[PDB]
Amino acid sequence: DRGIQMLITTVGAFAAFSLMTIAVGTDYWLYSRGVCREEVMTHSGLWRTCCLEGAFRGVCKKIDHFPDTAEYLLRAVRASSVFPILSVTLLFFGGLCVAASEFHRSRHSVILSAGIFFVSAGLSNIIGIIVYISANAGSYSYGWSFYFGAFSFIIAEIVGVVAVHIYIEKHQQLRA
Amino acid sequence: LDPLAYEIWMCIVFAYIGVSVVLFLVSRFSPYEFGIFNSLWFSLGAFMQQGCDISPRSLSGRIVGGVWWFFTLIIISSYTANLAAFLTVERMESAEDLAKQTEIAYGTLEAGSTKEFFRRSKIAVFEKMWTYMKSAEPSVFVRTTEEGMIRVRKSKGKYAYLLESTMNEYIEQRKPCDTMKVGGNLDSKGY
Amino acid sequence: GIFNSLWFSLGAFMQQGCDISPRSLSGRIVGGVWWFFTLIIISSYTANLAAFLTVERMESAEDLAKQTEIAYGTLEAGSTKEFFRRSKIAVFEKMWTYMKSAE
Amino acid sequence: TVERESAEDLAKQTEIAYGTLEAGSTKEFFRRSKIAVFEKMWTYMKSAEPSVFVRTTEEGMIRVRKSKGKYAYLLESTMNEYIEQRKPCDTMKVGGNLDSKGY
Amino acid sequence: KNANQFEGNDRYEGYCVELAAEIAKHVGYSYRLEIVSDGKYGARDPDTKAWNGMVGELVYGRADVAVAPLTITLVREEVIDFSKPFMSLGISIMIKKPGVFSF
Amino acid sequence: LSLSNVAGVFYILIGGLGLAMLVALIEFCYKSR
Repeated sequence: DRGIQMLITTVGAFAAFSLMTIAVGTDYWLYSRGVCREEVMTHSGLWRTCCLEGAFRGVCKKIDHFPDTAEYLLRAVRASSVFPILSVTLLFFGGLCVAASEFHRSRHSVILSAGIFFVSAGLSNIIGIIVYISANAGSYSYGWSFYFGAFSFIIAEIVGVVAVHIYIEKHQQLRA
Repeated sequence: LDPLAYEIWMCIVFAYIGVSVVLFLVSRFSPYEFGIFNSLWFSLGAFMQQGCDISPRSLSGRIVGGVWWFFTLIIISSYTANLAAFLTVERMESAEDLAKQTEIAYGTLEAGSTKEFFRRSKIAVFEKMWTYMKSAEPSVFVRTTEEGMIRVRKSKGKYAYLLESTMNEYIEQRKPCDTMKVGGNLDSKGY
Repeated sequence: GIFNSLWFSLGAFMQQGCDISPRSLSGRIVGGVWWFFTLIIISSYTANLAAFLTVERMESAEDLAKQTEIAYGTLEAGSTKEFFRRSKIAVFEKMWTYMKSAE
Repeated sequence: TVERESAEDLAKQTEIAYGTLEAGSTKEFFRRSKIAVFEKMWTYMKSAEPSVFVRTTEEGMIRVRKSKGKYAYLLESTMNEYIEQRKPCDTMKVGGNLDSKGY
Repeated sequence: KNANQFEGNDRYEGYCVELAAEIAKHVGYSYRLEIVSDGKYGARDPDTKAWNGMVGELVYGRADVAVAPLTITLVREEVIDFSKPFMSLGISIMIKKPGVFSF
Repeated sequence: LSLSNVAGVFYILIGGLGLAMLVALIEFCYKSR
């Protein structure tokens, strides 16, 4: 099933990169009771918050992250969203390693790096989730963008597991 | 599930998947059977503190098991501690009680002897009650006793109606008798 | 077998470990939910006992006075009733206002 | 669980310092009081260090706002209500009124 | 706000400003709003027996009326005259209404 | 209990997973030479 195993990896690699990169770009992470400029239902993403109903519907503003090292470092990380963006770059490199694996069969270690890239990408996304939730607290519900990011974590880990499985199968048949 | 917030439960599953994959990854391409399926079983057993038939043997594998054990120990103790706090606070009233709090709104009948009693009162508790009642919005007052009875019944225990003891006793006996007179009488008078 | 399944399940509920563990996907699902059932029930047993043993460990009822269903009365037409009626002390005035109106 | 209203709450604790305005009716009310709670409060306020008293209502308002909830200001209900309404309105009136009077 | 643009008795605003205007209209008199110099409401130092603030200004003759939030007190009623209260109030308490690794 | 209360134990767990992955790469290169 080597053909379908690589097909699962390349399809999953694109979906993991696609699902997470939409979460960063869109502005529907949290549905909170906020204000855009009176208080109005608003939908806030990682960078901009916009009203959901009323006269000022569609008027978005940049999220102001800043209003003592313990809490300064927490909001500094959340301000630039280092972890959610970092996992996007790791997912991007992992996809390149998977695609380049088929374009160069000389070294089998390239697909191993794709598994490590995707496994590391998932870990960076959990930190982005924990940092975002923790900084948000300092009535609400999470929108599709937040669930888009969480679904990108499951896909990235499963592709990472399968990518290592291909490398293990490739090396085991050579040695045995 | 209340002892832990819904976000904590989501991240526990996310951490569970991450630990299982990382333990499987560092156990396979290492010198010296932790497959993907076996890693999920061992990680599940560690979180429930039930133990398994295998333990990691490499230093890289043992670090993953070591931290995952620490995460499990803090979380399980947090669930037991918060549940105990949640149960013990639940285990742990009258006019003054009604005046001190603000979660329950209390009103009277409009153009009635009770409203006049509260308006012209000089007792600290009743003066405080009147100062609250005059400003309350929406109006805590009603146009009829039936209106006050329906308001207490449909406010789901968020509305306390101040009425005469005779009507109160009569109502508390009427079906569905989902109302209750609380405390004594604020004063004494007659028709 | 049937006997080892009873021994494994009892061990899992007592959090005392086991000599063997399931190796199939079907067996591990049964072990998984039974493990989760054990964790919630025992945590519930420990958390509720605490409360009982806490809520309990935790002129008083005559400080504010009774404060509580601990209704307190006097003899009718006695010096004590008259003492409470004509009192001007905060506690005693509170007690009298309660005693005269209580039914 | 220990991490789960009245005049006594202030008199009874000593972690929060509570003061009044200097040369004001409130200070004079507390000085010449004969009520047990108010006499206890006055004895504490007269011998408190640093001086709990303030020179102006604005001074007490900023003291409560910049004492991070370690200062309880005793002032007239009208000023208290007005302050609790105006922004940043991070102050709140607690309990009822200690007495009744007028301007 | 921006009082420099305004001059004379109309330099100020506030409840007691309009109340002084309405009282002046009803009584039929002209008046100059002088702020008390001490910045104190009023009290007599028990040692010197001297009244300071608005009550001192009224007793010594330097002022003819006080339209400030001046509380009606027994000690002041013995040295100055008060009208019926124009506002009710009481002494009140105000209050100035989880780190990482905390486990 | 909110996530802000036990956010610290999550950082240590992710930090440990990152360190464990780094150790394996160190061990792999040492054992592959």
